[PDB]
Amino acid sequence: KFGAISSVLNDILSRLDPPEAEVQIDRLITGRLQSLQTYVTQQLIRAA
Amino acid sequence: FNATRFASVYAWNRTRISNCVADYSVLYNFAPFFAFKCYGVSPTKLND
Ligand SMILES: *[C@@H]1O[C@H](CO)[C@@H](O)[C@H](O)[C@H]1NC(C)=O
Repeated sequence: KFGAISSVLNDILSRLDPPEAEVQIDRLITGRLQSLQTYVTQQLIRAA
Repeated sequence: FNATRFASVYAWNRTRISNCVADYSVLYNFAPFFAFKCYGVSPTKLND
């Protein structure tokens, strides 16, 4: 969840008002991108 | 909603709603709403 109300985007889009949904949406994006960055960095080290 | 002896706050009445189909239009038209602050879900899309 990374601190949001739920981990399913389809669930959190039909359970909140659009002006407030963005706050919970803009946590999944950052968690996913940090996970992706960690993955790519370890992959670069392994490739070296 | 059409009760006559809503219990006091010190001993709040609790009812269980299950095995039915919910259409909150009756809830809308059976009260001159003064405060409808819904938190976990948007009141607009409440019937799906
Ligand atoms: C039920 O609702 C109607 C419409 O507001 C009202 O006239 C009636 O008194 C209510 N019945 C009870 C038992 O409160």
